[PDB]
Amino acid sequence: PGTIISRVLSCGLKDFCVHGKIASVVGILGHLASRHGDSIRREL
Amino acid sequence: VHLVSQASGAGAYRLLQFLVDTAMPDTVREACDRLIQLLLLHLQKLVHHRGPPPRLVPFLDALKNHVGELCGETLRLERKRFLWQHQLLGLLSVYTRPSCGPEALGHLLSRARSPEELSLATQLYAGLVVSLSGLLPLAFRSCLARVHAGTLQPPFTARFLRNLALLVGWEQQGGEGPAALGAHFGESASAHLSDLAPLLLHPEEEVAEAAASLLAICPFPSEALSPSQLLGLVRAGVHRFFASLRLHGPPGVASACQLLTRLSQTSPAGLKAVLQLLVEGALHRGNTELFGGQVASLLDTNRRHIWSVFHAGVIGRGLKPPKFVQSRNQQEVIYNTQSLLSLLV
Amino acid sequence: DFLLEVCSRSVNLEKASESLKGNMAAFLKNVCLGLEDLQYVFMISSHELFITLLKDEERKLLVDQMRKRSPRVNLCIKPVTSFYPASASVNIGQLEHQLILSVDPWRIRQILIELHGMTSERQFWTVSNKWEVPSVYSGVILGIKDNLTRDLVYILMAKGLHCSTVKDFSHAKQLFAACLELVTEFSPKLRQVMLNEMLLLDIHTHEAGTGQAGERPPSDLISRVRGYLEMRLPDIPLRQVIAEECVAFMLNWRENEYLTLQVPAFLLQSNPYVKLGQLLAATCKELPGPKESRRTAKDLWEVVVQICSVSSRVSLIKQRESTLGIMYRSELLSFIKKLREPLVLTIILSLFVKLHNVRDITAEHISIWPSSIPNLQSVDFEAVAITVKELVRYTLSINP
Amino acid sequence: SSRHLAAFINKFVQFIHKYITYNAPAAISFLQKHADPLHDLSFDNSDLVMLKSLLAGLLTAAEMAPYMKRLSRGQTVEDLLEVLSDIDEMSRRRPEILSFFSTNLQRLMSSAEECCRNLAFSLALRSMQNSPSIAAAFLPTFMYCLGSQDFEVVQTALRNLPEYALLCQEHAAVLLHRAFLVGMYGQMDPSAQISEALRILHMEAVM
Repeated sequence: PGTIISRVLSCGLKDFCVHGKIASVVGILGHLASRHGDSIRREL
Repeated sequence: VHLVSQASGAGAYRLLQFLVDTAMPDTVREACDRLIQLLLLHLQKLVHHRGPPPRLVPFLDALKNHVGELCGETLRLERKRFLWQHQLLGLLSVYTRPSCGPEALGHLLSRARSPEELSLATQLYAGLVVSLSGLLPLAFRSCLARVHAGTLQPPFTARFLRNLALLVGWEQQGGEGPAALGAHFGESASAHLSDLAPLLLHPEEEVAEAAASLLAICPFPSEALSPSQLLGLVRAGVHRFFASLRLHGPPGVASACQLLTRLSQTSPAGLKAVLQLLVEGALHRGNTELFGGQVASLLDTNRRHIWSVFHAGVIGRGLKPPKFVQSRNQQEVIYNTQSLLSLLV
Repeated sequence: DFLLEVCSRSVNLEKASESLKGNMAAFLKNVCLGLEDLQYVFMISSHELFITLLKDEERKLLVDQMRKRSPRVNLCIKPVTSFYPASASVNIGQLEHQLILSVDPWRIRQILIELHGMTSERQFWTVSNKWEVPSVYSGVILGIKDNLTRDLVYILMAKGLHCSTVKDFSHAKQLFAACLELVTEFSPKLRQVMLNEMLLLDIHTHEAGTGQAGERPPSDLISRVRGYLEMRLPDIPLRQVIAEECVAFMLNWRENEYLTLQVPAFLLQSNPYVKLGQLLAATCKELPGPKESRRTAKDLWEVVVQICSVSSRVSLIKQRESTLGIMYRSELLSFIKKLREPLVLTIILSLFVKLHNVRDITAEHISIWPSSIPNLQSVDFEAVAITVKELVRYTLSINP
Repeated sequence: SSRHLAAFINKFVQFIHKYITYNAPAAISFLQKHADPLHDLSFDNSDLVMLKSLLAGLLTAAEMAPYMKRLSRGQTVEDLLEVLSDIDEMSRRRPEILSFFSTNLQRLMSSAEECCRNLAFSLALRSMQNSPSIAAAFLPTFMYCLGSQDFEVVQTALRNLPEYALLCQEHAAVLLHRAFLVGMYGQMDPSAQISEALRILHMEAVM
């Protein structure tokens, strides 16, 4: 959960800042990884 | 506002309480005020649209459980917060598929002390009547069912009965407001007369007198009273009359007197029942004092006991008792008789 | 005034013991308590003798107790709202909120005009899903080309129907009148629809206010009911509930002669409620006449046993269909629920009691119905039992 | 014969889901301790799609809108019976759904009509059977049914009295007291029902 979801969130926000879609896929992946890992994702 | 409307599932009541508390950095305060305004408008849009598949709002579904706390907080009248809470109560009551508005109405009526809180209840009913139908019968049914069950303890019971009496009396006072509201508290209250009659016999005096006032002013059903209903009402009324005459004296008797006069005026059978039961209870061995009516062995024996019995035995069951005594103020007797005779006249 | 005059003349203040003063004070207390009007207790309270006999605090307690007997209470009635014009969306939302809450046709027209002005069209007729109109009317209302007129007509119709449901008959009359005068300008079909709705609303008002009080109809409402029964306009949408209510209204006020003579045959053939009303009026009016009562009672028996009997054995309540009669059993029950005439209800009760006794209860008019019946096995007697139990419950609710 | 255990398999997999959710380390430590039985069962009973989803890891409210609307707006006995039968037939397949119809069918328990009242009582009992927590919510309507004037309602309330008394057990005192009072003044004899209910409650609470 921890480092992987943190890096996914970092990539999503970095792409969002570049644009001023990756974000939808990032959200989907975070939702899928929330099962067995939602608490770590919330902490991140 | 979209996220808080369509996302909150379990912490919705705590989140809303925190947000309202923040909206009780001044710029943050006005931002939260704008947030709550847009949230209420968005919920109004969601509940009222497309009419047909049903919209689903998880925020309101979560808040459905916390309807009692929301009603309680609305009654405390925290300046401008109760506007938001009352409007949210209206929205939630319209939103719920079983139409949970009568539950909120019952909670408001039971917990309302002052006439301002009663005004809050009337405002909620006025808001909901344009959308929903038949709120008052269901609300009265649910509240009385809670009263008869162990729940809804006697303080809130007396408060509910007093509030319902206030509403019925207000509707009878034919101003512009009762006509505009179109509530018909009298009819709905009359529908549950068989349920209200036992409350006249309640052990708690405050509940008893609240029910007595409500019965005194509440209109009987338009058609008529059933013989079982009429007999129950007359017996409860005469019992409350005599009990309140014993307790508070003549001053605390007006409600029962009004109830019994109305019951006598309903029909000749009602008149005969009221007169017969009233005089029978007046002449009963109980309540006759209200109107000047009238009404260690072996060890000690060994202590007293020289070695002969002397007396052959005890005639009957020994000595007679210390005899019966009575005492009551004659002024109180006179005015109790005056109250009874005035009711009879 | 004379009572207090006598009390003052006879008390002889400060020349009598405390006993006499106490007796007089108690008498004044109790006689003021006996009074029902606040002004009378106030004016006896105002007298000098009453003031001097009683201490201040007890007198204040007494007058406060008297005043709290029938307290004056004022309650706010306007629905709670919060008007923040921070933007256009919030203004649209507030106007929609006012539209939902309002039941006044003029304010509704103003709000709709403003909303259509500040938006393109937005199809405001769908802004509230609690506004339900019958589908037969919904088909023609939404066909109006003009957006504002369509939305206004739909809103007025829906609000009028809801106010009729919640017995807010005055506001319902206002809304229906406004919608009628609106639709007269550009459509006769909607005009006839509003006329039928107005007749239904007037029947409800008469049965609510003037009903259960004994006063007869104004004699113009009866003519409108007869006209709606006999109009037979072919190209108009309609609801059978209006025909139900009209026939029930005619039966409630003992208009037996019309129902048994003047109704046209084609109305009997088309509408079943009119046929049933004809049968009930005929069998009620002809009771002293033995042969006519027997004949009409036999006809009524045939139609109702056709209603109760079922095709194929199977429970009639489970399906709600397949009944051999001219009307659903639930429809017959609901139509009877609209009736309040004691004699008609007695006839129905006697009929169902006889039918229940076929396969013992006694009713006063049980001897008129035929004894032997054909298709005995076809009658679903469990449905008949449920029906007679519900009917006796309803009739006891109509006259305990 | 895994097909007859479909409900058991669903319940067990849900319990495993909750186990991995609340306490992941202990659940994992159990799974590794018994890895090969799970692998063999998955290979043999490949039709357990949820089990394969677990290996991979290694709605309801909307359906009941028209039913609830029809139940709320229904007047005639036919409509009430129809909607109650539709709820009853599928609730055996999906017991969880009855939690939504609680408040709506509480009013049906006081209905004068016999058939709908009986069916509503059975559905309410099944609902609170699945969820004992909501049983205390049915206390006012049940007490009203016991004390109502309609004698059929009081009779059926007595009929279901032992079951609901076993359900509640904190208001079973007042509930049985109400039952005895209506037996004492109303001429019905609830001695049998009160006896069975009290027997079970005593055999639980102080025996």
